[PDB]
Amino acid sequence: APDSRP
Amino acid sequence: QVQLQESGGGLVQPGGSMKLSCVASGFTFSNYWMNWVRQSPEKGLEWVAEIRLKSNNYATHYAESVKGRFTISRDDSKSSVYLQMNNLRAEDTGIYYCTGVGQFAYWGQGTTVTVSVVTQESALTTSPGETVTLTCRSSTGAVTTSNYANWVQEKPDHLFTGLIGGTNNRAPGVPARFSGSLIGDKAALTITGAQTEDEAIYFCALWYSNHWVFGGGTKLTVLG
Ligand SMILES: *[C@H]1O[C@H](CO)[C@H](O)[C@H](O)[C@H]1NC(C)=O
Repeated sequence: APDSRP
Repeated sequence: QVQLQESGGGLVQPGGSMKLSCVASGFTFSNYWMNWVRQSPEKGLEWVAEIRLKSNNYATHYAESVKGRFTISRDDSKSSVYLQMNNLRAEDTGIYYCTGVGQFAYWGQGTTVTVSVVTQESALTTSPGETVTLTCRSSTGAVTTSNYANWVQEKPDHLFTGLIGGTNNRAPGVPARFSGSLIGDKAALTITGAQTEDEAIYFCALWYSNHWVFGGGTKLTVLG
């Protein structure tokens, strides 16, 4: 939901 | 090394205006949301604003304390994020940082601005090779993976780096001794064999739909 990008 | 470098801070009179900048290098800036967070003389961190991606039309969210006085923006072809601050007041005094990535892996050095609930353990003492556990509790109810708990380390003095994001994901290059968890209804960070260099303040942050709340921070003393 927040920036979950690895 | 990744690098975020803030500028534009200084000394301002109440009622005044100031624009901060932050330039990113050494990674793909435009793939990540960015945030401003501010520390403040009482120690303690307060999230200020976020901005998302182009594909989100650069949507933004602000803490209520700054809503309508501050504006966050970004320029991807410049690798930059900005914080326009109007109507400053004494209580905006602090050190401001741009930070992002999974979800607070990277932090700038901070730029100082002088204008002139989440619960953690207060303090813990350890020594090298002991195991220590820090906890992060929510008054609103149970902490879950939907809160994307982060843990961030502040070394002496004002040097921040993200340790854990998404509850249990070590950020890249973080030493293996730092271990994130959900335990019962709390998030927790375990240092599995502390080292002398881990003396620092450890903050957690939880996500509540569209804003972050940072805890008060736990002061870790490491003897020996
Ligand atoms: C986690 O955030 C990423 C990157 O911004 C994507 O939006 C991904 O879809 C997210 N996952 C969920 C379930 O929201």
